[PDB]
Amino acid sequence: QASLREGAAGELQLAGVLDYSSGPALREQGGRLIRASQAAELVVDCSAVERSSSVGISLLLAFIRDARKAGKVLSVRALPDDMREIAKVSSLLEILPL
Amino acid sequence: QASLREGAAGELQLAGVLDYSSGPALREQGGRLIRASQAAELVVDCSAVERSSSVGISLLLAFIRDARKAGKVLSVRALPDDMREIAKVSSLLEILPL
Amino acid sequence: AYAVELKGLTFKRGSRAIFDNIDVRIPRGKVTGIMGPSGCGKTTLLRLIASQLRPSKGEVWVNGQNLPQLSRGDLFDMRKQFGVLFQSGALFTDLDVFENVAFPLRVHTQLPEEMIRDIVLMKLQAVGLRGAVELMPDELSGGMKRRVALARAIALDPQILLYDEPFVGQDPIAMGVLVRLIRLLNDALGITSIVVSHDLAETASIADYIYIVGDGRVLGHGTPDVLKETDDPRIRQFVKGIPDGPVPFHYPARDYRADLLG
Amino acid sequence: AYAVELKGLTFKRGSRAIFDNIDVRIPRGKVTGIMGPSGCGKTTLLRLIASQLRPSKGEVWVNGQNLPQLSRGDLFDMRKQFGVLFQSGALFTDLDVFENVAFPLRVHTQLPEEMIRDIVLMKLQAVGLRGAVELMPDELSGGMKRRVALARAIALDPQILLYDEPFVGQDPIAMGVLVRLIRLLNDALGITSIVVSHDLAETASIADYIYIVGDGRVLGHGTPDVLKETDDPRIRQFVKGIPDGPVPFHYPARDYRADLLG
Amino acid sequence: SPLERIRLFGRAGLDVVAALGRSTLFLGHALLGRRTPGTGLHLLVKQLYSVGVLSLAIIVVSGLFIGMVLALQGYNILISYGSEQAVGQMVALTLLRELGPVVTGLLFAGRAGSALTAEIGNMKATEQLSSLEMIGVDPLKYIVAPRLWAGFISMPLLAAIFSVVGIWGGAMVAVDWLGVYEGSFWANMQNSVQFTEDVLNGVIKSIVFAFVVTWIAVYQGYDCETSEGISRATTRTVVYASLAVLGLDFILTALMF
Amino acid sequence: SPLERIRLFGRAGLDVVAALGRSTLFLGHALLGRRTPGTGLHLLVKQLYSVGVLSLAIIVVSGLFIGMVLALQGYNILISYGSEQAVGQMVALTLLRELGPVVTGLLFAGRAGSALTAEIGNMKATEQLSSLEMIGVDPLKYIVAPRLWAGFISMPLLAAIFSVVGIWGGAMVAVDWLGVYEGSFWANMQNSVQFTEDVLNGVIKSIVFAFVVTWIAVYQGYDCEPTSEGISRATTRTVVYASLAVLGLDFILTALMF
Ligand SMILES: CCCCCCCCCCCCCCCC(=O)OC[C@H](COP(=O)(O)O)OC(=O)CCCCCCCCCCCCCCC
Ligand SMILES: CCCCCCCCCCCCCCCC(=O)OC[C@H](COP(=O)(O)O)OC(=O)CCCCCCCCCCCCCCC
Repeated sequence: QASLREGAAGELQLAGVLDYSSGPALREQGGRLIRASQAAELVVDCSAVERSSSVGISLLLAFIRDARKAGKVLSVRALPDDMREIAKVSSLLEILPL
Repeated sequence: QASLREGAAGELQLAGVLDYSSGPALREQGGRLIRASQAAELVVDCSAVERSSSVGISLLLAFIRDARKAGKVLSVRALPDDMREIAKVSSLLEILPL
Repeated sequence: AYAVELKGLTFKRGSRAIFDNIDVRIPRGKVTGIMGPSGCGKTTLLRLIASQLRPSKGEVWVNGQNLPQLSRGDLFDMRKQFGVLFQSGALFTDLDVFENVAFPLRVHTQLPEEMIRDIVLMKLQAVGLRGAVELMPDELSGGMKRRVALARAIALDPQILLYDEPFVGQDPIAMGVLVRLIRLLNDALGITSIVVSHDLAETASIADYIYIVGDGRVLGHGTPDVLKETDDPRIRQFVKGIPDGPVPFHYPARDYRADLLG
Repeated sequence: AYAVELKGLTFKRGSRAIFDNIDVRIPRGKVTGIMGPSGCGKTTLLRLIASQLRPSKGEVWVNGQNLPQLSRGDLFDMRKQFGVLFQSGALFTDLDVFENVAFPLRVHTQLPEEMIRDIVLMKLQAVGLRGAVELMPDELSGGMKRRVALARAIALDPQILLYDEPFVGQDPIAMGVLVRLIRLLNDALGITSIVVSHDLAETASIADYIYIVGDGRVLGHGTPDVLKETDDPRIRQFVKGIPDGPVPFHYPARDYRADLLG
Repeated sequence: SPLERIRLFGRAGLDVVAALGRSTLFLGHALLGRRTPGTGLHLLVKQLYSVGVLSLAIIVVSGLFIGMVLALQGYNILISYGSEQAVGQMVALTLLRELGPVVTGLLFAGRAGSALTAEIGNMKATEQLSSLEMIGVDPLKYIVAPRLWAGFISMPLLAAIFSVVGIWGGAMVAVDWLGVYEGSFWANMQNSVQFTEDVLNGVIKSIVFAFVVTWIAVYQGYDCETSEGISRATTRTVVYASLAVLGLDFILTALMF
Repeated sequence: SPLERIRLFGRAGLDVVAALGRSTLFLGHALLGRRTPGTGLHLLVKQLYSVGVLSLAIIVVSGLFIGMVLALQGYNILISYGSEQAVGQMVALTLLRELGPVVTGLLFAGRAGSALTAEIGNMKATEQLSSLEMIGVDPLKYIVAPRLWAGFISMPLLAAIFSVVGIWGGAMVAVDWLGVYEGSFWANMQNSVQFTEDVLNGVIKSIVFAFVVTWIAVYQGYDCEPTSEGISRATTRTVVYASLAVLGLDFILTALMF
């Protein structure tokens, strides 16, 4: 359903539906195959994200737990308001930086 | 403790505190002894009742079950306040002839 | 002048300090209440003033002579003064409803088995359950299984009576009759009542001198409306919803960043 | 449209007629609440919309298509749409808290074990009970043994989630935190919530379109205010105390004068 | 952690040796404390109906089945010894000397060693017992003392009925389908049974783990916590009572072969 | 009413066969229905620990006790005849073909015949067994199927362990407490048991109960009415019915092979 492109050299973009099915596949194809480049300060722009849920939050959340491992830093920009709600529900407000 | 007298002419008196102690004593001493010697209209008067519990009402309700066996009609006069309340809770106000 | 006076009671169960130096006075004729958070020992403070449990130190003063300083043959006579209505009924599954309600009478009193029927009935027509005088507590519905227990309690015509969690977990059409009965018994008969339940709204609606118990000590006491604006942090957290306050809403986790990122 | 619709539904247990031609229409996004007297089987209406019990006849439009007319290959996928919350938690005693909240993830979804950890933690966080991610359900007090079950429910982000008498039998604190949690859930996530609890005094606050269920049929429906003045005898007897009414207060005794004398 | 596991094992070892103490004090308070105001013989009769008369349909059929098993087996192991007539002196020895009295323990402690602890634990959980002290009646001598007296005087009768039905079943199957001469069967049986060393021995052997089965069936229910507490206490009493049937069987038969 | 008394008796009698049919339907749906998502072998392992390994102490102490009882009893009975040197044949014959599986039935149906019923009963009555249907995991193939498969393959092993410990603890009293020739004990033992006629016979007799004890110990727990008393009554119905089934099916399975 969703895809991960434009990475390994800068801004890494997201696709629309981050459901439970597209969870592990997107994670794997983004977890290392994109992050391991060590190119610059990665920006993950979730612009064209139509629908998502907590699986998407953990996806964005697993996205950083390896940057913390790989030394580089990344932050999310244009976080969609639905995932904004899913995060605001839990005490997670600034644990995910933006 | 208790007492019971004034038979064969109505005006069936009753003494003070009627508890579990004075229950069966008065119950028997009025059940058959007094009841036999009686004539019609059987006025029972619990005037000098210092205090009484529901055993007192049961006793006053033991005078009705045998008056129906004895045939003599009966009614209760000078009913106290405590017995009044113990009756009002069980709503057997009409059950006791006044 | 008060019905139940607790002079410096203290209770511990295996060095637990379930109650430390508590001193509560219950006013005669007034339907008081006691309550508190989950597990503050209200149930124990009940069995304590009823001499089902022995106070480690202190004394429960009831209607004059204090209970735990008497002979068995005397405390047994004092048992005529108070009954107890436990939630979930506490009905004797062996005996039918009639013998069930007559049980406290067949113990303290040797009365004619024809006179006991009158007391049972008049004490069951009051609580309403004069019909199923022959059913078994196994068959009584979960609702009326408690009103017959109340009938058993008000047998012997006690002077005080205790209520363990009466209006908790029942439809309002049954909690309605139960609270009406708890207020009627106090008003009509003029007998003390000690409601022990954490149904805040209802207890505050019925109780006269409500006390609150928390984690081993008396958390103040007074009339209901007074405790609604006492501003005691724990008490104002209790008597309102206000999920967070002195009692922590969160569990002692390690760190929201650590447990998630490491 | 609507979340749950039961057009012309009924159900019986060995010719007992638990529900006869009943009908309920649940609005998506709002916290509807059904309730009724002791023994109307509200919980039985709960499990119907959850496809735990098969309806005798009717159809249950849950989030669109009806449930009892689906293959298991699609009903099992529709199970992802809704959770539940039974009182006393209904926690798996075999699994500690972490697996207890990860269980719905370890069934419908095949996610990397580390993603399950992040999801469960961010879920146990919202429900507060995050610290005891390694405790066992027997170690958890009855107050927090329910919030962890709620966390299990809200896993997978269900679009609707039922509640089986959540706030019944707990202090005003552990009930306040739970009602705050269901409020935060429905309001923020924008997910339906069907509070099936006979305790009206508390539900009337958190009810948007509260229903009533009794004697096996839909006993009116509306917002809490319009049911406080419903003018329906049985329903006005329910929504307030008023012990005696269409539901009796006494038992069908033969006669008081009969039993007392003869 | 090893040290904490050893601490917990020592704690359990102190508990079990303290539980026996608490159980003995409870039995003492139950059997000869005082005369409670509400007691009588009607309680003993009622609990004798729940303990014994309801446990008749289990041990009678058990006696029948184990009797035909004992006969149909010994005859097979004796068909090669030539003494197929000693079957009588077997189904009246094994089913009397050891297996008949023991199986009545393993079974009475399953029907009335478990139902007893459930009925006397659910009482503690539904507040029944705690609501008995407020009425003034001693719960031990009203609720548990009739259980003890209905277990003491109904397990020996159960064992006697079990042995009688087992002997008769072994007869019925030894004569009908096995064709053994009924005359020689009953003859050898009546001859080599030695009342004073087998019948009374089985009876005292049954009284021992009657006193010890009803004791730990009643106590384990007077000392349980909740439905999960009772659902575990009934398993605990079934296990402890089967263990105290077999162990007391060994200890007693060692004192009198 | 006497006529209504007979009505109630016939009602209970028909209820028994109705429940038996419901139980075999439940067993069918449990053993071979379908592979549910939550199912796995770890379930079987956990239950094998909850059913068998916890039931090892009871069955082993029982084996030792019942073995020394069997020996110390037969030695007395054989003393009068003079063939005491064959006591080893006796215990290995009774405690291996009749008293072994029967007592381990009466005992495995006591601990794991009541623990199982009370456990899955308390499951049913705390909605833990119903809340599994909402998640989609069929409870049969998750809650009871590992119980059934941990009763089928843990009662025969329990019976083998029980018979082994009973034989050894019979030797331990015939030899080092009553003084017979240990070599004679073991030798006369292994000449008159005929494995294919007694050992495998006892193993089959134990398997048949293993199937019929863990089936009426998990059904009676999946069928108890959901309360704190229905469960305390089911954990007695299951002990009664399982002891009765052990005894009856052992009678059958020994009349089928003497
Ligand atoms: C002719 C002589 C008369 C016979 C006299 C009868 C003796 C009575 C003794 C019975 C002891 C039981 C006390 C009550 C137990 C209780 O309720 O106490 C119950 C507690 C339970 O505590 P928990 O709460 O921790 O589970 O402990 C037990 O479970 C005890 C287990 C009972 C086992 C008894 C077996 C005794 C024989 C052992 C064999 C010895 C081995 C040697 C072999 C080489
Ligand atoms: C001389 C004639 C006398 C002989 C009589 C013969 C008796 C035969 C034995 C009886 C059986 C006892 C069972 C008691 C259970 C009960 O009553 O049943 C009672 C319960 C219902 O009772 P409730 O009312 O509590 O629901 O039913 C069940 O639990 C259902 C399961 C019972 C299983 C029956 C045994 C099945 C046999 C399978 C053998 C094949 C195995 C091979 C597989 C490899």
